Amino acid sequence: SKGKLGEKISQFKIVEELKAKGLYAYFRPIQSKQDTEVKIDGRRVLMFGSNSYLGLTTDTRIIKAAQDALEKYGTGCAGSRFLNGTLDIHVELEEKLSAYVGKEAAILFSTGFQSNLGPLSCLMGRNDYILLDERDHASIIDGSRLSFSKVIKYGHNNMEDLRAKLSRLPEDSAKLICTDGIFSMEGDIVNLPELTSIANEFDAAVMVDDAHSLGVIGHKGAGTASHFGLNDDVDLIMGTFSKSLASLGGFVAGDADVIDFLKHNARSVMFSASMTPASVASTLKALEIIQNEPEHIEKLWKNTDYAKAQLLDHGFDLGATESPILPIFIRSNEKTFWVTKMLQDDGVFVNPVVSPAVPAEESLIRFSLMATHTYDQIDEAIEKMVKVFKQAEV
Amino acid sequence: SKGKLGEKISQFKIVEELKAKGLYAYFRPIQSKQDTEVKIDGRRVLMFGSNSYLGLTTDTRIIKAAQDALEKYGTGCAGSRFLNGTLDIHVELEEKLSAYVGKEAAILFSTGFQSNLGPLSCLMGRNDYILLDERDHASIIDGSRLSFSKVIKYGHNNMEDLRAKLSRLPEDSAKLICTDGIFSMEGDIVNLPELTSIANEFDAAVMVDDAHSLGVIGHKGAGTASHFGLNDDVDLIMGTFSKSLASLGGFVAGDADVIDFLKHNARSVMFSASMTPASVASTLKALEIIQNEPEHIEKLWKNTDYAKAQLLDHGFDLGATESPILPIFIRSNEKTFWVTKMLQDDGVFVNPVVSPAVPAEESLIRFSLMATHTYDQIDEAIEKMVKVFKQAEV
Ligand SMILES: Cc1ncc(COP(=O)(O)O)c(CN[C@@H](CO)C(=O)O)c1O
Ligand SMILES: Cc1ncc(COP(=O)(O)O)c(CN[C@@H](CO)C(=O)O)c1O
Repeated sequence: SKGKLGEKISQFKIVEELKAKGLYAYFRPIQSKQDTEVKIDGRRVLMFGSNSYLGLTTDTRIIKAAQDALEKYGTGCAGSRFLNGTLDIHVELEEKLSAYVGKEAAILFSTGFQSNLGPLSCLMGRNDYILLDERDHASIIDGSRLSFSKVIKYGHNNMEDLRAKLSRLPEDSAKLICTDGIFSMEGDIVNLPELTSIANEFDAAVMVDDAHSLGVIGHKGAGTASHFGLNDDVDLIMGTFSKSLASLGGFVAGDADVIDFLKHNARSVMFSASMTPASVASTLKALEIIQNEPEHIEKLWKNTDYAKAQLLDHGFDLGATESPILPIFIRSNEKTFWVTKMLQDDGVFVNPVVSPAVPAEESLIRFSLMATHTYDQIDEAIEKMVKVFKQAEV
Repeated sequence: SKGKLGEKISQFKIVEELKAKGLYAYFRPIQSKQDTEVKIDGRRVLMFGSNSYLGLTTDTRIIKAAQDALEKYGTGCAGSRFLNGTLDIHVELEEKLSAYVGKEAAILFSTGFQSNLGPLSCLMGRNDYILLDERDHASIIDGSRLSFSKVIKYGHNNMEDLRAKLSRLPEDSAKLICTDGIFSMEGDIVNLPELTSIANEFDAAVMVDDAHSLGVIGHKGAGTASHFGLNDDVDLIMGTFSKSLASLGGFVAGDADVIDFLKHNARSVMFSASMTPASVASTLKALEIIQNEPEHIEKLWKNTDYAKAQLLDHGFDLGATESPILPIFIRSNEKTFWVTKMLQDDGVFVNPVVSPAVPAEESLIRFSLMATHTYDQIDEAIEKMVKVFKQAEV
């Protein structure tokens, strides 16, 4: 019955207002492969809103690996990994990820999101604590809320705040710090050296979420711990397959006893169907390519360095990024929506960040690079972005 | 750092004990398609532990649809639906599901699990209530814990307990009842007529989780509301693609305003990458097949009716199932583990249910039918199950 439910949703007007004003640009229906250009409503649009940092969703080798796994294994495993849903190829990918990130063991999840839910819900319990960077990804916050622990946020990359908060806690309790590696909104990197120094002082476990780091930073893309040389000071390395690795799913890697505990105790792996064979095989093949072919990462960073320089040169105001995510400040929600739609209508796809996710005054568009972008494409997008910012009067 | 973390996991011994005793049968690595027989360690094993109720993960049409979507769209969409991760085929599948279950609108999630997290986390808030059947799926409990509401469990299919609990609540609050349609442990069906009668009395929203109902009950498999004729008294119909529909993902369908609210407010859709093209296309093609070819559902039920009769005839003690899930009581955890492994070693795959998920005295194995099972296969499995139950002295 719907009386009260109708009242709950009644105040949510922003989408109808966007649509009525002709500004709506969420759920844009793409008609083609995710690529440097996509087709929307039959037209070509430059894609600067993706997470496919290495451009690999179109790699024919990866497509063929996925198609071959469909031929061999079918369309789905129809059960949790725990029961009837494990394949030899899941175990192969676990072994290969473990080797890549330098850990004993790994457990796959059917999404990145569920990869965070798993360890955050089941390791810290009553009388324990989880310490979260305040800008951590929503899946981290949610995973932590599924624990029976006390969840404490600390100031973004604020090591004094982290230390202070840890200091106040009872000695006779377990603690686990979870942080994004690269934070996607502003594209900045966690201060992992200090964070791990503090963790070691207070015997706190460390978990890093490398969604946006894998295939981006670290040796041959192996992530944030790798980037800093701090493999031995990070207990759990979490990643996703939906970004550089061009697929769907994620994993948590760590010590075999911890991973064994997780795979038998995390609700998000015991009570959710396993990754499809196609996604296992595309992740396996992408992981090979990222390591074997250094040009992908190199070109991603050439593009990043070029675009960033070109944006700064044109007088855009960028956030403190250290990654291929280039946040461009606009500082007005209305303007952010207008710019986003005007760019769409002129063939450029960027992602808006607006209230209530951030304050109006920090609203921005996020311009992300892929290895497969050309300098010409970047130049066209920036040309158009200059014109639109003027039309919008930013 | 790992001192306290090591202590947290130190008491979890059951897996090492199972392994050391040669009883361990979780995460069994399958080497073939999910089918009525699977290959494990090079040997053939009858599969009676699956959720693929219609046997469709091996359907060449569905495989080819998935392979063709890989060719056209690549291996992944590399973003949330909200941003750059929507395809025309996602929208097509939403429209087709909406039509199938008789609702205005639907929103896809990349897993069934996340499909429950979405609406349960974001519709009821502070000062509201979610009422859950105590045997609801873990994803429902978790989704509800992600809300800012008060979560109340009621006794399993206990309409008096539901009514009483609703009665005590403030009038000036929203309420939402969420139930599994078919409950998978015992295979029983919710008392949706009474539940909806109560909901209507207290103006509570109703959400049904049809993971195990779609492709099983209802007209042409359209689920629990369909089975009872109660489409108009159920606000939200949730389903998964990982069972009958032979894929990965799920959906929530309902009124367009509610669905519009969800797709912009549920963290599990805004902050998680979209379904892979292959899984969209396999779900689309399976949904066509389920409707167009009535033989699948018919044969599933012929098998169910045959197996159930054959088990009862051999003196097995079954749970109160109304579905293709046949729970077979053993009532000893040790025996449940032994039986499970002995059957595995003799070429029969069943799923154990043990403490702490249930009391020792209600421990059981779950024997699930698929449309593609033959009577000969059922007979072989039951023959073997008689021998093992004797060897184990149940
Ligand atoms: C009633 C119900 N609701 C939701 C889900 C979650 O769906 P998913 O497995 O597609 O994520 C399941 C999963 N059920 C299986 C895994 O697919 C399990 O082993 O629990 C379910 O049974
Ligand atoms: C740091 C971090 N950790 C975890 C996840 C979840 O991974 P998933 O999208 O593969 O489920 C994301 C998702 N990030 C994207 C969707 O892929 C988003 O729009 O939020 C992430 O950025």
